[PDB]
Order: sequence, then structure tokens, then C-alpha cells
Amino acid sequence: LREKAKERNPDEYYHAMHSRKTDAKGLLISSRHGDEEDESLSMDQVKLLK
Amino acid sequence: GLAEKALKALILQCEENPSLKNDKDIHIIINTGKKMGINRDNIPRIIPLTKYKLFKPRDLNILLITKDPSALYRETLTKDEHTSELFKEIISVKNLRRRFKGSKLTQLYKDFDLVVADYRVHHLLPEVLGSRFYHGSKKLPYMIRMSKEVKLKRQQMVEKCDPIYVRAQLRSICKNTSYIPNNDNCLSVRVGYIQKHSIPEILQNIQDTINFLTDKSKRPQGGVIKGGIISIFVKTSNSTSLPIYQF
Amino acid sequence: LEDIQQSILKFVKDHRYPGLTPGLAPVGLSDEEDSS
Amino acid sequence: DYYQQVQRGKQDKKISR
Amino acid sequence: VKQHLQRETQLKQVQQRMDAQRELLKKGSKKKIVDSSGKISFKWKKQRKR
Amino acid sequence: SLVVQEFQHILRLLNTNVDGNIKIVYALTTIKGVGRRYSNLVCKKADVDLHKRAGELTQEELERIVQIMQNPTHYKIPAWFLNHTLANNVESKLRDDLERLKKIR
Amino acid sequence: AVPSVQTFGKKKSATAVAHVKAGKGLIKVNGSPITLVEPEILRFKVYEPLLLVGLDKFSNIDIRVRVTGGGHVSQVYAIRQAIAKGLVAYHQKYVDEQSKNELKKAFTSYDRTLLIADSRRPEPK
RNA sequence: GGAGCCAGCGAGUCUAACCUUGGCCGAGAGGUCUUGGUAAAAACUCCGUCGGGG
Repeated sequence: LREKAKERNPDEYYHAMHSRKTDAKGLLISSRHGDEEDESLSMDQVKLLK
Repeated sequence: GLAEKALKALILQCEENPSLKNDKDIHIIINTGKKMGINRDNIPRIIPLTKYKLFKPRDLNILLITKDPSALYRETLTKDEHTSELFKEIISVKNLRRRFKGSKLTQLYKDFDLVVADYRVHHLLPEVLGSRFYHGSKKLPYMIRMSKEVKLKRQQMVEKCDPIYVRAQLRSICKNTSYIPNNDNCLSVRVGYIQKHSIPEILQNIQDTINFLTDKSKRPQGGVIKGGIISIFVKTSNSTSLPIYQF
Repeated sequence: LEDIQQSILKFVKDHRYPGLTPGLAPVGLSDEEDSS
Repeated sequence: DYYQQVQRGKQDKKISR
Repeated sequence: VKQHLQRETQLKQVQQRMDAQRELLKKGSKKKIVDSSGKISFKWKKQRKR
Repeated sequence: SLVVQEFQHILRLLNTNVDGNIKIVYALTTIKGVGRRYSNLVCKKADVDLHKRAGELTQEELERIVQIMQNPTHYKIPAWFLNHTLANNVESKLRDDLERLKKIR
Repeated sequence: AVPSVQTFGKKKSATAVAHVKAGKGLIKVNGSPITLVEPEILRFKVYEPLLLVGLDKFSNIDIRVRVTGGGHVSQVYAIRQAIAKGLVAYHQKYVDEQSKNELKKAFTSYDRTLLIADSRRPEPK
């Protein structure tokens, strides 16, 4: 792991950089959910559940 | 009268023995038959004496430990006439952990006489205090509810105090004594000074203590005896056992 | 049953600290009002 | 003259065991 | 029977709070007041819906 | 043109001498034995001006505080108001046994 | 979108993050207004970029500053560099290039440590 | 004496003293309680106080 950290190569472009996002601390945040659609219910669906 | 003769024996051997002069207290140790229930934390629960006082808040040096900001605490307790001459020093916990380290903690133990802290910080207190204070059970700090006001669930706690109430609380805990709850059968309790009062005071002391510990009511403090008390031995820290009341 | 029938037909502790309620001192009003 | 006899009792108890 | 009555009171309390919150989502012009005892509640504008 | 006045230098109180121009706190410190909080508390116990000089504090309040210092426990007061051969043996033993150690080694 | 911009400032071992976005004319540094930076003699050094340029350009924006690491003077130089480069970046992105250039000229003529830092690497002979 | 506030390397089911006072339990081995004494962020800023050595 340390030797990968030596050869980071600071120019890469992985398309997941449009979907992942990161803390200011540097650590990579991840979801309790997992999916791509259940990030936040919208007002219709909340009307139904309520 | 056999009890009183044994106490005479203890005090006269205390006079003769070089080591026995250099420790100056009396402990009653009880052996009962059954093991007690509550686990041994370090909250010394108090026991009342009815006829005879023991010590005076105007006689011992006192340390008080606060919550964090300690500003209104220190200034009011210093300036308002019921506690102006009472406490030797007030200090907060964070200030203490900043201020005293190692040999400084040992110097504290050498210097100050009795320690009381707020109930809301007693739980954390021995960790900064270490175990030099926590050798055995003499200098165990007590806990005192400062403001005479109680925090309900889901409501911001109100800060206040009153020297009236804290002076009464210290006068209670310095008039009468305290024990520690255990799990094993045997237990110990400090009772009386060899010069501050005399043998009838000590016998009355023992009677009230065993009565309060035998009484079924007042259960968070006084219902400590389960099963029968077998025997009581009187001893100092460095003397030996003298047996009374064997059945 | 009178209690139940009426309602059907109609101390120092903390919330978070339980060691206080034995550890405290049940202070005396004499040890308050008196000045030694 | 009690102290010596009870420490006697202590010693003799242990060596008796 | 006493237990059942007390349970009923608790349930109707939770139902009423949930019902006001459910009505808080439809339409109109809402206005938030604090009843000076410390209550939070609302009041709608004088506005007949179509 | 006349105005009249209502001053005493270094005092001899309890076997030692104390200066005469400085406030009563510093005075009760230079009196042998006791401390600052003790001073401030006994002076507000006798109800004397904290700010006054040792040239001040005339004879009646002086002897009053003398009474207090001579018998404080009568004034609601707390207790913090008062105040070779083995070397030879171990040396000789270690040096002798190390001598024998050198000799055997 | 909200017209926004982000920059960094850096003394020897500290970090000063500066968000700059359009707003009501305020400053915030670590969730506290900037009349309350600590060292109280270098508060003026923090104030330096504003008093260099003027005040209206900081009347029409919103700053948010967060600093970590370092010690006192290091943090202070970090904040001033961050505020400088952030203001210049916001001007470059959303208003006229001429205003950006006159800003840059006034800054660098005064003191270049505002626009570029010096991480002090040694010189071995 | 308060009060304000700031760093960076580091993480192996791994990290730690001594003798002493006695009660009880057990055939012990010893177990458990009891008890006394000895070894082990700071400078910074601001406010308030003071002005030869054992």
C-alpha cells in the first residue's frame, strides 16, 4: 500500500469521479444505501408514505 | 464491658508501639456470612452518627472540584460569606489536568486533607487523579449536588448554586462518616479518632453504625447487611484484630 | 378499583446519573439552620 | 493484658492449621 | 381496561401530530407562529382554494 | 489657619519585628508564620481597613488583632490558619566481595 | 448554478481554504466573524488585503474561510493569502478582466507573498 | 491566578511497578475481599495581584 502511495500518478481520469464525491479530510465517503436512486425521496413519494 | 476492655487494650498498645503511634485512626471490620450484591465502585456512601460528632469543616482543609467554566462557582463560593473560610481551594478538572502531573499529584495528596467534587464529574475524576489517591479507601472524594435543582429529560439544565446548601452538605459529610460497598463478605469502616473523643463515644459510634447498617429501610445506603453479622474486629491500619460480639 | 374506576370513568435523582441517588447526603435542616 | 494473648491465638491458629 | 384507554390516548396523540404534518404539504400560503407558552404551530392565509 | 491631625514605625509583636509603612496584608505576612488568605480573613474578621498602613492601625485595633493571633480558634477559624553505619557496611561489603571477585577471576 | 469559486492558501505548514461566492457582503472565518481573530496584533495583517484594495468589492460578496494546522503567524499569513487569491479568482470568473488586472497590479506592487507563496526549500552548495 | 486559541509524526488479542495491614473460604494449592506507605501540547496573547538563599 505504501508503494502505491509513492506512485500515485497525479493525473488520472476515472469516470467515477463524476459520481463519487469526497470529504475535505480526503477520505472517500460511501453510502449507507448503495443505490443510485434512493439518495433522497421526493415530495410525491413522501406524500404517499405519510 | 469486654468490648471496652479490648478498646483499652488497643489504645494502650497504640501508646506503646512505635509504629502504632504513627497511624492515628481506628477501623471496625465486620465479617458477616453472606456476600453482598452491589459491585464495588468508588462512591463512598455516608453513615450518620446521632449523638456524637466527629470532625469539623472548620477543622479540615478542603478541595472542591467543579464543572468546566468554574467562574460563577469560584467567585460566589469565595465571596458569599457562608463558604468564604471553608474551602482551601476550588479548581476545575481541565485546569487540574493541565496544572498537576505526577509528582505534583503526589504533592497534592501530601498537602490537602479532604476532597469533594460535583456529582456530574465524580465519574471521570479518578482518571486524572490516578491511583495514588486510590490506594485503598481513605482519601476517596465524595460527590455533592451543587444547585439543589434537578435536570429532567429533554430540557436544558439550569446553572446555579447556593453556599447555604453546600455548607450544609459539607457539615453533614464532615460530621458523620462513610463506608464503601463491596461484593465479598468482609468489610471495613473508619470510626473515630483516638484523641478527639473517648471510649464511650466509640462504643456509641459502633452501636449507631451497626444499627443503621442493620435497618431494613433507607435502602440505597443503609440496607447493606445481608445475612447475619458474625463478628466485629477493632483494629488500626497497623495494629491487630480485637474480637467482639462474636455471636 | 376505585382508582381505576375513577380514571376509567373520567426525591432527588438524575435522568442520566444513577450513582448520585445513593452517593448523596440526605442533609439535615438542623445542620442547615444551625451555626456551629 | 489482652493484646498478647490474642496475637498468641493468631500464631497458634496458623501453626495449628 | 385502564391500560387500553391510556394506550388509546397515546395513539390518538401521535395520529393527530402526524395528520397535521401530512396536511402541511399540500397547498396554500402557510405562516409559522410560536405560541408564547412555547408551542410551534401554523396559520394559513385567508385564501380560498379553487 | 489651623488644622489638627487624628503614625508608628516598625513594631515588636511576638518575638520579631515588622515594618511600618506597608499595607496590613504585607504586615501580617512579615509577622512570622502565617499566610495571605489568613491575613485578609482575620482582618475582615476584626473589621479593619484592608487598605490602611502599618503606620496606621492604632493601639486598640492593634491589640485586638493581637488577641486574635494569640487565640484564633475562638473566632470561627480553621486549622489552615495555623502553621552512616549502613553506608559503611554496604561500602565495605561490596568492596571486599568485589576484591575477592577480581582475585578469583 | 450558484456563481462560486474556491482557492487555497499556504504558509509553512498550515492550510487556508477560502470559498468565495456571491452574497450579501459578509466575512466568516471558522464560523466566527473576522473581528475575532486571535493574535490581536496580526489582526491588522489579516485585514491587509481589504484595506489595500477598498471595501465595496467586499461589500458585494461572501467569503468563507477555514484553516487547519500550523501555528499563529503561519495561519495568519495563510488566511491573508487565501483571501487575496480568492478575491482575484472571483473577479476573474464573473466580472471584468480589467478589474481583475487592476486588482492584481495593486496587490503584487504591494507585496508578492499575497499572490504566490514561498515554501522555503533550502540551498545546498 | 484566570481566560482565549494553534501542530505533527504514531496503532502486533497489543502497553506494563513494589512491599505492607488483616477478615473469610478451602486439606491444601491457594482464592477472594480489606488496608498503609514508596518509583513513575508548551511557549504565545489578554486581564486581575505582588513587588538574597536552607
